[PDB]
Amino acid sequence: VGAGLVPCSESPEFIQRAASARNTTADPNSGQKRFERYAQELCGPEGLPHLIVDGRLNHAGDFLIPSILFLYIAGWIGWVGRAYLQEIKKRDNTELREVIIDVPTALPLMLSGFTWPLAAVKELLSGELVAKDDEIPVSPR
Amino acid sequence: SFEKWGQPGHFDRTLAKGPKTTTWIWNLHALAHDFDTHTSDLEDISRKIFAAHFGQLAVIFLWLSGMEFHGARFSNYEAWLSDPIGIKPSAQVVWPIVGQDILNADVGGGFHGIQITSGLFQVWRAAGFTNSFQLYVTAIGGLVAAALMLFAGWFHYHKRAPKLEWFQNAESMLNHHLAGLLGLGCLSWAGHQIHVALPVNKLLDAGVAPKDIPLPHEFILNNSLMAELYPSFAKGLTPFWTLNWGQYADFLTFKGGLNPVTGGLWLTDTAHHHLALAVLFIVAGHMYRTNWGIGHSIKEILENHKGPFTGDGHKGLYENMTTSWHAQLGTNLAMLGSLTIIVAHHMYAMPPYPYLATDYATALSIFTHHMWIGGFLIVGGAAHATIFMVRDYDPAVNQNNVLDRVIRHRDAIISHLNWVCMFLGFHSFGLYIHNDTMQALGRPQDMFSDTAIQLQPVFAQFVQNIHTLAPGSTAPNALEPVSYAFGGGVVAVGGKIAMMPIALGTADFMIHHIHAFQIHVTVLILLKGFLFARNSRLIPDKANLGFRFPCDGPGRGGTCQVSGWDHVFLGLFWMFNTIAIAVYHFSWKMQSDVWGTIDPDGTIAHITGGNFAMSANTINGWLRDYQWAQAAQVIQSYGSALSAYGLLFLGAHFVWAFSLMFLFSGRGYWQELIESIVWAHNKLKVAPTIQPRALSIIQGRAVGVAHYLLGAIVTIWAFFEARIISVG
Amino acid sequence: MFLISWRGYWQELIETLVWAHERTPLASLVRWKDKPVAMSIVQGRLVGLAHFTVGYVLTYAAFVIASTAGKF
Amino acid sequence: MFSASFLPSILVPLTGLVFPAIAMALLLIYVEREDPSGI
Amino acid sequence: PSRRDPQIGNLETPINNSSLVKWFINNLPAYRPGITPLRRGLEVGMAHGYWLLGPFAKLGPLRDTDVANIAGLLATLGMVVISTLAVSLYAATDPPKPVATVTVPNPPDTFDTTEGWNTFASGFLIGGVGGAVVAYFILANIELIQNIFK
Amino acid sequence: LSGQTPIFGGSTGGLLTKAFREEKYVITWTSPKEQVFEMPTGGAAIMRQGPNKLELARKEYCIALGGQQLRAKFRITDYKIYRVYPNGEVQYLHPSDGVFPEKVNEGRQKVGYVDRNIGKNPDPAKLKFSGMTTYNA
Amino acid sequence: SHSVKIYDTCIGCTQCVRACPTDVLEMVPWDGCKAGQIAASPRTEDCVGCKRCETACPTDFLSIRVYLSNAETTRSMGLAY
Ligand SMILES: CC1=C(/C=C/C(C)=C/C=C/C(C)=C/C=C/C=C(C)/C=C/C=C(C)/C=C/C2=C(C)CCCC2(C)C)C(C)(C)CCC1
Ligand SMILES: CC1=C(C/C=C(/C)CCC[C@H](C)CCC[C@H](C)CCCC(C)C)C(=O)c2ccccc2C1=O
Ligand code: SF4
Ligand code: SF4
Repeated sequence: VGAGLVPCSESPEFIQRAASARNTTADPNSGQKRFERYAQELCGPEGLPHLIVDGRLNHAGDFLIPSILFLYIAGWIGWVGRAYLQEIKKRDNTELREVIIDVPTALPLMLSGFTWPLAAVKELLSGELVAKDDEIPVSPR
Repeated sequence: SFEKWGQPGHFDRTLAKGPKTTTWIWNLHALAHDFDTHTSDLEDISRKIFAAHFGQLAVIFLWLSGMEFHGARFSNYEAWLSDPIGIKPSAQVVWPIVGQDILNADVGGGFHGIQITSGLFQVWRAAGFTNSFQLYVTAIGGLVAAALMLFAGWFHYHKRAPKLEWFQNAESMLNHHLAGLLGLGCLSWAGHQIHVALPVNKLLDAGVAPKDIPLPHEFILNNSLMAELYPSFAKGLTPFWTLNWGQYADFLTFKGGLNPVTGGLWLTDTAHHHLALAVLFIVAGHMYRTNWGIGHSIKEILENHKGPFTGDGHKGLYENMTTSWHAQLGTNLAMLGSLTIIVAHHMYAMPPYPYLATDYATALSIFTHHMWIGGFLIVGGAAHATIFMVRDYDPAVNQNNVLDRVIRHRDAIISHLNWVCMFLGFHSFGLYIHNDTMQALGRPQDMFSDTAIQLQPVFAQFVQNIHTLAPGSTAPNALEPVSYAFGGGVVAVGGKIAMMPIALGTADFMIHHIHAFQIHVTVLILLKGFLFARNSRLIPDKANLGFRFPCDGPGRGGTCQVSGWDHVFLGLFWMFNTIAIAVYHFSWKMQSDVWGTIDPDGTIAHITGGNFAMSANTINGWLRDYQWAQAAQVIQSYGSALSAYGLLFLGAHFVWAFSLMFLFSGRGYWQELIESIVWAHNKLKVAPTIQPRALSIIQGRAVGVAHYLLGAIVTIWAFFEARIISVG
Repeated sequence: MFLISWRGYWQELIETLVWAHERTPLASLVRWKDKPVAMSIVQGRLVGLAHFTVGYVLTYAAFVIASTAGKF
Repeated sequence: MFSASFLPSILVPLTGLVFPAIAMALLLIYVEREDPSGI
Repeated sequence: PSRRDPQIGNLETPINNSSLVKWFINNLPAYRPGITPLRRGLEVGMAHGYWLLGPFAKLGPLRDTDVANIAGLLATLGMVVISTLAVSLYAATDPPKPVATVTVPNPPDTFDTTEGWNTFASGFLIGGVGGAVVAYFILANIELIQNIFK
Repeated sequence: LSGQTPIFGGSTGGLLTKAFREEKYVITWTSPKEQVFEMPTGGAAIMRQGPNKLELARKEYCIALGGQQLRAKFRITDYKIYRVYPNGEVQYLHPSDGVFPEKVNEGRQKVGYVDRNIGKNPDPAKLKFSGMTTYNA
Repeated sequence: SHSVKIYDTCIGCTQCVRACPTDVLEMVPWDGCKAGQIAASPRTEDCVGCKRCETACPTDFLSIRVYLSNAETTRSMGLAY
């Protein structure tokens, strides 16, 4: 947290901005409150805070858990999409329904993405995620 | 009765089966309307056109009534009523959430929102609008009429549809429309004017208690107040029964000029105008032959006009004008376009509404809007002319006619045309850059303005002059000149100019000449595609093959871009240039020596200071002395309450470069990249069944030109919008 | 200009423009060293690219040296 | 000027104009030569 | 009614086959018979060198200086020289398809040959110089009309 | 051959100096009916009875008329085409198969051949410092 | 002019011979498949480079190809002037 960066608590220009900090929304405490919420980080001569990313508990949670949340949701959406696609093909109405979504079937697949990570891990160990270099017949060259 | 929509491709037999690849999507949005490409029958076509017209009218009514309603509940009209100067109209109040809260366009009286520029209140300063409830009723009427005529379209298509001979009575068409539509509507509007408009206009001279001013019902049968003014308007004295019209000199007069108490002209002139037009084209539209065995046999008129150079004249032209549709489409589009641009080129010297020349924001917005639409659609008129040429013609009914007589000697025409274009082009631009070099070369005596080598457009000066002293002799029963840019006195109000005479010195010459230059080359491209549409000196199968196709292989070297709509591509690029520099010229002059402020001596202190006589002669000056002013605030024009609208000019450049990306590149490259990504996806078992395929080269060209135009026009409107906000 | 327009349009008008010399008098004396035709495709691409690159080179150099010698 | 002579006054035009002239003239008459000799 | 066939790429418009114009074009020194190529060169030089000195005489960068007459003279001198150079080298490389495109009802003349072109260029040079000096003499005494003052 | 032409006033897309000094193409056929029709050099005309002499500068226009115009519309299939030298000769390019069949004969022209699979095609490595291309086997 | 290239995959539908407007093809007698007459190029000298022919070839990896040469002339370039 070095590099010549003053704490946002005691950076004079920080509170100087905080004084007439333009309260954005329809509540008078909007601006001031957020500046109060910006005492944990450490400002600089620009008067605005920089973010440190190291796992260092000074700013660890301020970047780690959002990353993990994104991984959660991206895994969910990718998993349910792939599962839906795999399911459609066992109907022999393939491209008919490619544009007409079968809602009574599209729902439970979406609702059943609860345990995507570890299940995916299983498909990794079972090897249920990849087809074989030559079995996949998509010809290169 | 809802079992029918979700059966796509209902109109085409080919794409109705199924979406093999993504291509099936694209054509879905491409052939949804050209139902001439569906059968050979015509009654169906006509019925579809009727219903589509009704739908367009319905959306018209909807949007106008909704805009009213916004004007009634969220617009500072009735406060801006009492003061049209110290208040700037607005609408579309900002919604108070994160992101749009600082954008409160406060225009006095605490009314926040969005400071609009479309001058509807100006109409609402002539229509005499007091309370918003009547306006509420107006919107209700508009929307119910919309729904009504939409239902009418449904009925006239699904229950009782018209027959086929109902089409080609152009005679009754012209008669009914010309007379009944135009004359009756115009005379009805004039009657509304005289009854209500000028009365409340009178009543808007000194603060005469607007809402307290009576309602029209207090004047339907109450002639007392109607007898206050205009003694002849007791009832009317009805001297028309006695054929005497001298009594009516009260309201139905002829002034012809600026009325410095209204910000516009004298409305009585407009009323008598509308009267005269009404009866004039009523008796006009009573011309052609119809069901009473009396009139012109119009297909014989064109038979008569022939002669030595004519060949056989205008023989055989109606099969074209009625059997085919694209013909009519193209010609009417061209005419409308021209008409619209003259309208634009017209209503900045004769403002027909109250508070127009005194309101320096709505003027150029309206002007440029209409001007852009004009060209933007006349090119389409020419395109439909070409599509007629490829779709509809006849070798039999077109023997030696004035039509065929050009398609036989096209080469001479177009060669001489190219000659003219080259001549004018460098004769103007190379002259310009010559003077550029001279100024950069310490040889200033070789410049071309008044202070140097001479040239003066005497013709415009003399025509303006002979226009200056028109009244008295040419116009005895006329009081003032038609305008004040030709001649007369500098008419104004406050410290704010309304109209002064315009000066044409040296810089006018090359500007008008390059205008003509670009128009010439535009005609060149378009007419070239027109004539060389069916057969070229190398491609004798064009019409035998179509008019929308990319190329004909690398024969004869290259042949890519040999269709016609690529000709109109190049043409639309060129017309973009034309209209862009045209609006540049107009804005700069009418902000340089026409508009500014005024002192008690009538001293017009213009905005810029007459910069054409100083810099509008060399290129480097043209960038300096125009866009320095046109942007020096947009950089900082953001950052407060009535500034926060960070404009998407910074944003439009991106779409422009993204545009030009599509132009310079082929497609096989993208196809191969697509195939590689497909390989990867197939390796991870996510291969999309519908196999993606890259765009077709014509599709890519179209999206490129579309994005190009969009970015450019967005950029420029952002420019002068913020520029007027800096002064208005 | 060189990049956008392609060689399916710059040949039709060369036809009619050859048509001129054949039929005007007092100048039909001279004739052709060699029969002129439109450019080629690859050559068109090449010349367009050359123009683009030369246009890009000059302005930036002028800007940089002028700025450096005018601001220090 | 300096210690050299007039030379920089007039030695550009011939290199600027006439040498290009003969260059292109000779070149053009070269690109039309007969067979099988050529200079 | 075309010249020989109505399907040929030519037209009988009354500007390229009017009796006035054909008489006016036939008797020009480029076509009028009964003369030598020498005289042709002489006359063309006379005409052109007689008019091709004004266009820069009072128009050159020395427009209003007290010398510009002889300046324009030297200019048009060099001009006619380089023009003769051009036509001479054209003759030097002349004989692919040793003809001229014919549209006048008759062939123009035997003027269509290399050495003919060379002699023509010589006569052009002479006549051009001559027209130059004679125009310079007409223009020399600005008072050419002031002595007449008519 | 024939000495008569369809009804056509005139135009500007006729012949040039290349035509009467390098080559002319000629096409004839039998149209015992006179019907208006189109031509590739701009404009229209109307055929004549029996023999019909149409003379032109290029070849593709005759092909287009014979294929797309004559037998595709008016069912005339005996149009012959010839090439005319500058010095005045008369050549014979066609009928090169008599009946315009494009597939019939008892024996044909036996000029070269290549029946070779493309997967086994030579590379710029094996054919070097020669003047030929992948055409060899 | 340019060079033409023939193969064995000619099924014999003969859509190319009806597509080339330049008279550079003919079906010479063959024996191998049901075709019995395979397309070939006897009159290359009038090749144009339009290559509308293989676009009319339905065979997988269309049976005809055209190697676009470099010895062009007034005929191969196709000028009316
Ligand atoms: C331009 C424009 C516009 C506007 C438009 C307009 C403004 C229109 C007008 C229109 C009109 C203005 C119309 C009106 C009409 C009317 C009429 C057509 C009338 C008729 C009448 C009649 C028919 C009568 C009847 C009767 C009666 C009533 C009584 C008894 C007797 C009788 C029967 C005679 C808009 C914005 C949209 C868009 C953009 C552009
Ligand atoms: C990008 C590009 C392609 C790529 C081809 C395609 C089809 C790219 C299109 C990608 C999709 C269709 C764009 C979708 C745009 C949407 C904003 C994406 C939203 C999708 C999610 C929201 C679901 C070409 O094929 C091509 C061909 C010829 C000249 C230029 C080009 C060219 O520039
Ligand atoms: S190349 Fe095509 S058209 Fe020709 S014979 Fe073979 S399959 Fe038929
Ligand atoms: S380009 Fe194709 S169709 Fe034309 S001649 Fe050559 S091979 Fe035949």
